[PDB]
Amino acid sequence: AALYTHHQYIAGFLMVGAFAHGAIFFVRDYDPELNKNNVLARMLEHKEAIISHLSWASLFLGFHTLGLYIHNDT
Amino acid sequence: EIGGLTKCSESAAFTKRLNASVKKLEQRASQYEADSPPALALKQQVERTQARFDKYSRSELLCGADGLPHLVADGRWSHAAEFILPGFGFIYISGWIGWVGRKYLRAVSTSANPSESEIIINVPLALKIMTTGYIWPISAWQELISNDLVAVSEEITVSP
Amino acid sequence: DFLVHHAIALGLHVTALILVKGALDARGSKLMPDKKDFGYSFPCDGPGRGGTCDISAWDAFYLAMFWMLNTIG
Amino acid sequence: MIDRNSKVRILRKESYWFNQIGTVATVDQSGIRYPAVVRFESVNYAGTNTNNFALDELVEVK
Amino acid sequence: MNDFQKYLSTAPVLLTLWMTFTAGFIIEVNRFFPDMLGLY
Amino acid sequence: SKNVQVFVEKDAVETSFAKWAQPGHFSRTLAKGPKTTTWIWNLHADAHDFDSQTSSLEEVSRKIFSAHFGQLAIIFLWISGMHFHGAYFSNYSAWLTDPISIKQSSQVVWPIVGQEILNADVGGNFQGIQTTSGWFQMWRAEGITSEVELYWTAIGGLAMSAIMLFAGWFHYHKAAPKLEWFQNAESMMNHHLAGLLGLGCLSWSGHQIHIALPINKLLDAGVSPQEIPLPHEFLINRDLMAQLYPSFSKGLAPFFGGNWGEYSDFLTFKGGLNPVTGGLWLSDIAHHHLALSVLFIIAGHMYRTNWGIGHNMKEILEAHKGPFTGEGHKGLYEILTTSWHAQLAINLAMMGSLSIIVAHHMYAMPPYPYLATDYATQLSLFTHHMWIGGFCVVGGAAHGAIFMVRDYTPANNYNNLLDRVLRHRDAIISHLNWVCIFLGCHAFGFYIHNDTMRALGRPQDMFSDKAIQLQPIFAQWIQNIHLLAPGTTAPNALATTSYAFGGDVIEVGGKIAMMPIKLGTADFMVHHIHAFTIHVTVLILLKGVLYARSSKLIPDKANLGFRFPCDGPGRGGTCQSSSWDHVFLGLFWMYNSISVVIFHFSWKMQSDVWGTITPDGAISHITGGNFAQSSITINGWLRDFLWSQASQVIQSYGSASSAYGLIFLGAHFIWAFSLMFLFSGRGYWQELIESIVWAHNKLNFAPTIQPRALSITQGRAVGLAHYLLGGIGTTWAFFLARAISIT
Amino acid sequence: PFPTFGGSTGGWLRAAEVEEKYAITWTSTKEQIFEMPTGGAAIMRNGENLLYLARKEQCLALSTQLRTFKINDYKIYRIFPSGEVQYLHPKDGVFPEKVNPGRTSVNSRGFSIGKNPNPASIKFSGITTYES
Amino acid sequence: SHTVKIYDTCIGCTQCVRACPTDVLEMVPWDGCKSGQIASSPRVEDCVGCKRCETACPTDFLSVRVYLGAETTRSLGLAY
Ligand code: CLA
Ligand code: CLA
Ligand code: CLA
Ligand code: CLA
Ligand code: CLA
Ligand code: CLA
Ligand SMILES: CC1=C(/C=C/C(C)=C/C=C/C(C)=C/C=C/C=C(C)/C=C/C=C(C)/C=C/C2=C(C)CCCC2(C)C)C(C)(C)CCC1
Ligand code: SF4
Ligand code: SF4
Ligand code: SF4
Repeated sequence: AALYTHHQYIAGFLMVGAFAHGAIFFVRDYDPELNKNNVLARMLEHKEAIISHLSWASLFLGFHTLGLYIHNDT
Repeated sequence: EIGGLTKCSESAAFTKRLNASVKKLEQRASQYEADSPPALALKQQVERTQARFDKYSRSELLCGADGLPHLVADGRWSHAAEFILPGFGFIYISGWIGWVGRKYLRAVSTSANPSESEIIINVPLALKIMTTGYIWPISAWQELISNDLVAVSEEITVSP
Repeated sequence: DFLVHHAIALGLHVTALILVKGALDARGSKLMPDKKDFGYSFPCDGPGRGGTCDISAWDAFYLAMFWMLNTIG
Repeated sequence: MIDRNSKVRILRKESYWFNQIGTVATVDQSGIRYPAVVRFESVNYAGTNTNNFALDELVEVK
Repeated sequence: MNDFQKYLSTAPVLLTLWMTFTAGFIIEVNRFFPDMLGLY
Repeated sequence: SKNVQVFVEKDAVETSFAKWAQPGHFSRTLAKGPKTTTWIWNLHADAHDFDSQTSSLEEVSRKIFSAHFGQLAIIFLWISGMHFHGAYFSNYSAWLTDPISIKQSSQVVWPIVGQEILNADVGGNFQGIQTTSGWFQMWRAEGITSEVELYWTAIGGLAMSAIMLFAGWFHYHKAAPKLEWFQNAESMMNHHLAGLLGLGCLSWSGHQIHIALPINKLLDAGVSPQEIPLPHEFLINRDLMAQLYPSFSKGLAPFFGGNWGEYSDFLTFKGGLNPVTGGLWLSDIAHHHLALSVLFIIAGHMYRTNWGIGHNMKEILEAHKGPFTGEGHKGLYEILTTSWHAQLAINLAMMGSLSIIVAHHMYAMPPYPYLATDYATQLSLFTHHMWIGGFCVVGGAAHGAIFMVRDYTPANNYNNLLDRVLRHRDAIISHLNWVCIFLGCHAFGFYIHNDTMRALGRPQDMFSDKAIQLQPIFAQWIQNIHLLAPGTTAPNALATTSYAFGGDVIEVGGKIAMMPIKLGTADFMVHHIHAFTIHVTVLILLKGVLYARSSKLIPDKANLGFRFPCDGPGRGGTCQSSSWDHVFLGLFWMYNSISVVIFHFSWKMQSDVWGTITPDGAISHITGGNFAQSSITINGWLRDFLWSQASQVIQSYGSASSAYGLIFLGAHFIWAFSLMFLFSGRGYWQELIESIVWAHNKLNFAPTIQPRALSITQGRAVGLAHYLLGGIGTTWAFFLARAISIT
Repeated sequence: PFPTFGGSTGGWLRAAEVEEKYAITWTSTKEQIFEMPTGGAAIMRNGENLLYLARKEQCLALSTQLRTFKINDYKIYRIFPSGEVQYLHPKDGVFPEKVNPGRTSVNSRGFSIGKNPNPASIKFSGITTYES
Repeated sequence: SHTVKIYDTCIGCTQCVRACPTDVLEMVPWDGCKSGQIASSPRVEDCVGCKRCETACPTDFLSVRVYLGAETTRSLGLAY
């Protein structure tokens, strides 16, 4: 039991750090000109699409998962 | 059966649950007496319980070891009543609401005060627009192929 | 098991949203179109323009940590 | 063309009304850096509905 | 009358009425068609 | 002419529905129209801030008077409903016949969706939700007996509600008093202290002496409710009363003469609790109100009005000044006669303080028949009034600060007490900070020390009654004084005011109603923790009042207002420096303080008082006396209290107590939900909204009322609201479910 | 020329005696009560008045209040421990809100906020984009 | 301490210089705007970082930007 919880928690920290340093990169080391129409730049072009859709997914999963649990409880 | 489940009509656990539930209510009714309003109520409740179990038994629902109904949603039409058919209902109603809402907002957008009509709804117009949503599937598709639904990069975007 | 798995899914998706948004909106936003000139971590941008608390990218990490713990939990 | 009562689309990336339409109110002819004064129907995060832009930052829409 | 109708047309009031109606019809459906976990 | 006169303006405001259709009419800014979602929220937050809606005190005053009538109408409707529900949906009649067995119930659920399970088998051929407000006991004390009477009081309530509503309309639209009328403190106090309270008490005593006392005696004796004569019969036939109380025979002759002794039959100073019902003797209660009535009526004749005799408050206040306090109380009269916020501060604090006192005095000295044995009702009432009190006290502080920021004028306050207080604010706050640290370190340290010691296998080193002991000597002493008072310092009394101080165990129905409550080391430790919690709350709140207008950090805080988000990221950070924010933080500490108090009550009582006693002397308390050696450590509270006493809620599913289980869970959810508003900031949310709006725009539709994120201040408010609801809600269910079982 | 005040625990501390101190001066036409930033109420004198504070902001806050009394002759100074004094406000005799010929621009960038350089471009330079 | 910069988008509304709590900003003569005036930050050594100035600017994006930086007794608003 300990080993599983140990590695899973470490995994979470490691995952969050990756995204953190990814952001540090954009603020500090990203050159807009070098990456012109690059695969990376185009990601920052449809940022709204990505964020909005991820939001919808979260909402869908959240409403129904919680809803079903509460139905069963009641 | 699918997933090693058993039909509820043939599940002993399901029946045991029924008997137990009814017994509990009956034991309570014993305290009260005859036509006492409390007793009559409990008696009516057992009828509903018996009906519910019977309905589920006659259904195609599959029960597990606990004797509780388990739903199937892999796309098979054998159990469409469990998810697919009810699902269509939600989509139809939800689309209706969304479509009519968008229609009203766009309609009142060109009015003298487009923001007063959002806090104080024009009921007459709203009702008219609301009734026109029963054919939302058709209207939406028509609007898509007419390039009137999706906008074209003439919308505000972030600095980067 | 079906339900718990869908809950885990919620966690991953929501944690990701916070982190991804932070990354993409780290070089600028409509509220602060010049965020890149302030850095990865800054307190805020003032009580004006509506209030700009927790607008830096570092704050996304801060907010995502809580969700990470929840999902792992 | 930028002129009084003309409708234009903002081209300043830092503007709250980027890629949006506004109506040119007046264009100053005294050589100021940002002559045109455009008015919008939506308030910004600060609550203003007007700003002065240069002619290059504005494209006529019609 | 006209003014009162406007008050009754305000967002908060209309929401309450609509939701009460929606809630009521749902409750009534369950009263007459109860205990359903599927379309039969 | 006369100093005190009535001045009223006729037809001040036209009654119409036009403004109703123009949301935001009260404000100049909001009236312009909605452009962003913030307008909506602001509309609701500035609705009752009349000071910002108008600049004339007369207008503000007029609105307040009428608004108060509205609250009174609501209160009357509430009371009316309760009586009606007790007439058509209750088991009062059955309970009246057998109060010990039948359980009180006045709410019934419709048979929709299995919710019927919530209708429990309370008793008396009736199924419903067991209520815990104590209505049945009160009605019995009044002598209701029938359910027809309950119906009529309900009708009276509805009528009264209507009258109040009319009064509100009348005194705002047709006959609005002028400012001069409102500014008559001496008259108001004379009337309210002699008419509202004095006449009120006297009238109540009349009901108690002529209607309640006789009926209750018969009820206690054993007479069936149906056999007890109707109330009017007692009022007319003096002979009937003479049978019960053999002094009415003499009539009012003894009263007009000085022989008030003859009325000793119904006016008594017995003390203690009635053995049969377990409540205070009504005879004593009647004398209580009669005595209080006389006192209040006399007090109402202290201030000058229009006849020369009396006191002028201004003179009294100004005369009281000393060597260490400069001009003394000069300037206070004007403040309290020209600032509603100041008045509310004092009044609200005192009202809340009274509620807390009611909670303590109403359990130690049970006032109603068959209330003590109903553990559920006792717990509910104590906790309810404890909470109401806490909120009100914090509210008083808030409005006090609003005064400093909005009504304080330096010119009118030179070298007065207020000025001198604001001139040594640093000293006051500095010292209080230390007091809080001292108390907190020492008080909570005791618990941590004990936990460590018990865990390290060193029980002999704990601060316990079996080791190093910290006895509450002072309190133990006072208890003895009060126990021996009857017959000594209180010669004419016959028993202790409360059996808590000492005495015998009063039992009703095999259950303990009251018993001597002893104080030991554990009690010392908990009491001092209460002190710490209260002191910290005062620190935050007082700091807010004293530093409301200025501080070394922000010298011009006053101009910023009472509710500003911050001053900026500068000066190292100025977040949450407004007085509003101090109130925000104070409420969290008030929550903690009250929570500990109510928990103390619940565990102490269930461990050292409540329980059952055999025909012979064998007392079995509900929890078994675990409080002494378990409440001395934090692990004890978590295990012997929260973990053990929560077995009821968690196992409530499938029973009539299932609702409590669901609410317990729901409350936890709301509490957690709030933490997202309390830890996050507007910036992240605003940016997220931008992306969401992009989607709507991409589909050619978007609200003209541009969607915006909640303001910084609102974010904090929403968080606190959900936090409080969740926390209090959780305990609510926990307590009620546990209580139902223990009862 | 000190205004009439009875003292407070919110006055200056050691920094005023070892690091730096401030002083405001003004002239009044009547004796009136004002509120001091430190906390409390004081009565100004009919004529010259001098008051010492620990922060410039505290001094300027009082000036705002003075303007309400229609006093616009206030002057603020910073006194160092050695006795050196610096005249700070109104610096050129004319309030800052009023353009005075003879004042030169400082810290001005001739382009819109959005024309600042990219952070990566100035890497390992020591300068910031907004100073570049 | 902190750095305050003014950009060409200024309109000489004077609102910023009227909001500073520590007299860091001034109005200087200029020809790029109709008002004929621009704002300057001659005394940034007294900036506390309040950002009240930014809150007062009417331009689409602030023409006056305050970038917080090195902290001193003055910038940290320490009266002690
Ligand atoms: C369990 C959580 C927790 C704890 C322990 C504290 C602790 C404290 N809060 Mg706090 N607070 C909390 C949650 C908490 N807060 C939350 C959630 C909020 C949000 C509303 C606040 C909001 C808040 C405000 C607004 C205020 C406080 C204040 C205080 C202080 C009271 C003074 C005191 O008793 O010092 C004693 C502190 C202790 C922790 C006692 C236990 C420590 C041991 C047992 C005593 C001996 C230890 C010794 C000193 C050193 C040991 C050495 C070794 C361990 C290394 C104290 C530091 C007040 C303050 O600062 O005024 C003084 C104050 O104004 N709190
Ligand atoms: C190989 C792994 C690795 C490496 C080399 C780095 C390296 C770096 N990171 Mg990074 N990071 C990592 C993993 C890594 N990180 C992970 C896994 C995360 C997710 C949590 C992050 C999240 C992260 C953030 C959010 C930030 C960095 C930053 C930085 C830079 C400065 C770090 C700093 O200032 O710390 C200096 C030293 C310290 C902070 C001391 C740490 C003390 C910790 C916080 C407390 C210890 C725990 C506690 C005391 C335990 C006691 C408990 C006891 C009572 C029982 C540096 C380049 C910072 C930056 O700006 O870079 C641009 C920054 O803002 N990182
Ligand atoms: C119990 C605590 C709690 C809960 C419930 C939430 C809930 C949520 N957070 Mg959150 N959060 C919390 C604590 C919590 N937070 C804390 C402590 C932090 C600090 C780190 C955060 C930080 C945080 C961030 C940074 C973000 C969120 C986001 C979200 C949303 C994710 C989408 C979702 O689940 O949609 C479903 C939502 C719910 C199920 C919750 C509300 C449910 C109500 C009761 C409606 C239920 C309707 C029901 C199904 C029936 C509907 C029909 C009926 C009307 C008839 C959701 C509203 C993300 C967001 O904005 O969403 C895109 C996001 O970016 N949170
Ligand atoms: C504090 C006041 C109070 C409260 C909380 C309750 C609560 C309750 N009463 Mg009760 N009652 C009260 C006072 C109160 N009563 C009074 C004063 C009377 C005397 C008239 C009654 C007479 C009474 C009867 C006779 C009955 C109840 C019943 C009930 C229960 C069901 C309520 C109900 O109808 O649900 C359902 C709610 C509705 C049907 C109302 C529809 C919802 C409306 C349309 C929404 C409001 C519209 C909105 C305001 C529009 C705004 C327009 C603008 C002009 C303001 C519920 C527990 C019932 C009960 O327990 O049955 C077993 C029952 O039969 N009560
Ligand atoms: C003896 C006369 C008298 C009495 C009884 C009262 C009573 C009251 N005043 Mg009051 N008042 C008086 C004189 C009096 N005033 C005078 C002379 C002035 C001017 C100086 C004021 C100015 C004043 C203000 C400015 C305010 C009050 C308020 C109140 C109420 C406080 C709330 C409360 O305790 O609820 C207790 C509630 C009740 C007891 C319900 C019954 C209330 C009715 C009106 C009692 C009337 C007598 C009744 C019909 C009994 C007749 C006896 C008969 C059966 C034999 C209370 C009803 C406040 C309020 O909320 O007013 C709305 C308020 O803001 N008063
Ligand atoms: C005698 C009681 C009393 C009275 C008359 C007032 C009156 C006033 N207060 Mg005040 N206050 C009180 C008690 C009181 N307060 C108490 C006890 C507290 C401590 C919590 C406060 C804390 C407080 C603050 C912090 C502030 C005021 C403000 C105000 C003013 C404007 C109120 C406002 O915005 O209206 C609008 C009223 C509302 C929006 C309240 C609506 C109710 C909200 C939504 C909470 C509902 C909770 C609900 C019960 C939960 C239901 C759960 C269910 C849904 C499941 C007004 C003069 C404000 C002001 O500006 O003063 C000048 C202000 O900033 N008060
Ligand atoms: C073999 C096989 C399989 C597999 C398949 C596959 C192919 C899968 C995949 C999977 C995957 C494929 C996954 C993925 C994941 C991903 C991730 C996890 C990502 C992350 C990312 C990040 C974290 C980012 C970062 C950043 C940013 C933020 C920006 C820029 C910079 C950087 C890059 C730093 C199956 C099932 C088993 C079965 C059969 C066979
Ligand atoms: S937005 Fe938040 S962090 Fe920034 S100054 Fe305002 S309160 Fe402080
Ligand atoms: S941040 Fe504050 S001190 Fe600095 S220039 Fe702006 S207003 Fe003045
Ligand atoms: S507020 Fe902005 S536009 Fe106005 S003078 Fe100052 S910097 Fe220029």
